[PDB]
Amino acid sequence: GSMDITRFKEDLKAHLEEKIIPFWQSLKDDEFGGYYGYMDFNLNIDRKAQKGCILNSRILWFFSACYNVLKSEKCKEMAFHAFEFLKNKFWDKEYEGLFWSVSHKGVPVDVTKHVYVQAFGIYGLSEYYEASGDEEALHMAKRLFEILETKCKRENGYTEQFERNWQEKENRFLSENGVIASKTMNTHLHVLESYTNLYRLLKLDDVYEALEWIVRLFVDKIYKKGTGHFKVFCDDNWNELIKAVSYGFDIEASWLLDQAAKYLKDEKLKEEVEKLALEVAQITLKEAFDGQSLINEMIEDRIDRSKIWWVEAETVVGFFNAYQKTKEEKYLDAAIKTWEFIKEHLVDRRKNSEWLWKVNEDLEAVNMPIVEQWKCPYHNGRMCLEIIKRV
Ligand SMILES: O=C[C@@H](O)[C@@H](O)[C@H](O)[C@H](O)CO
Ligand SMILES: OC[C@H]1O[C@@H](O)[C@@H](O)[C@@H](O)[C@@H]1O
Repeated sequence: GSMDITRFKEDLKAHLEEKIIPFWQSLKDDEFGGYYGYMDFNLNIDRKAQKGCILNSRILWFFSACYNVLKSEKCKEMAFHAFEFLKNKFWDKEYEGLFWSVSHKGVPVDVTKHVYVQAFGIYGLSEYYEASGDEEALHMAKRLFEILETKCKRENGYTEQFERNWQEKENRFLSENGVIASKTMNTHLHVLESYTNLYRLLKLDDVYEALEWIVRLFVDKIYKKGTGHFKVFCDDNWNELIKAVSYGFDIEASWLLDQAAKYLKDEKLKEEVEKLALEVAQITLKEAFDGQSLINEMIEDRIDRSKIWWVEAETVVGFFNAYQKTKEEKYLDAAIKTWEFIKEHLVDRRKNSEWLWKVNEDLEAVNMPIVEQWKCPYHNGRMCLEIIKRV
């Protein structure tokens, strides 16, 4: 820590409190429950938009973590509102687990069960349990864990997509050329993340074993040894469908794996994981940090130098984490300058807005929604919360 790091945290706390929190408070749907599901680039909310379960759970996580860190009573009420919509509309009373999507009124639109959705449910419900003490939220998280472990897990990871009644299906995520990816970095990273939070709160043996198991899967199958990159979209045997590098996923997995490593009881694996996380952060700085911000991805030989909101948020956390473990100032410098880029190019200058989805290579804003099933307060809100907690 120093004077720059302290002012850094203060700046992120003010941004979260004066920009992020009140923006997402304005998305609260008091007519039907939950949160409005879409806001276009011109800041027009579509109150009738379908509501994604992942978005609701990320909002639940965000407001819960805000209460847990800042003790804001309004944030706890905002989390309650999202918990109520999860409980009443996304949770399947008959077969259990969480639907994929519902209408703005809460009518089930896509009742299939995806591990990606269940994991985010565990993440938000456990966070909300810490904030509220609600035993029903704790029950749902535990049941989601047992379902994942007893119905969805396989020898080499999770089957990712299921019918409503948990009969397995082929996956819904597709490679760039339309081949089904039976194994995705996406799903398994958020299983890891949700299990870390669950174990941190519960400290249960069964949960520890599943956490260690998923950490090992990342070390043994998903990580591309010696490259600093993880596989993104795979067949059922963790063979890449395409040579693809997501620098955003790399740097996020870097600090998430580092985080889980703190709980590991096998000291060899723990040293392994901490070395992996730093190898990834080192490669990421060298290959994807342009001196200003992080580029997006490389698909085969095509580089996308767009600046995506969640990539830069995770870059700030990942590089700050790398700085904390090494004390090498190149990482701290990179994290702060990425924050300075976000402030100048991704924080919307129009009133009553939040963060732009992306700017292109030429730093031009691109027409993309401000709120969508995949654009949430989770990444950028967690960026602020992490720095607040770490400094
Ligand atoms: O398609 C993109 C998303 O499903 C995620 O892959 C992405 O990393 C962020 O989570 C955006 O929400
Ligand atoms: O690769 C296809 C296979 O991938 C698995 O993970 C499951 O989704 C199976 O239902 C499917 O047959």
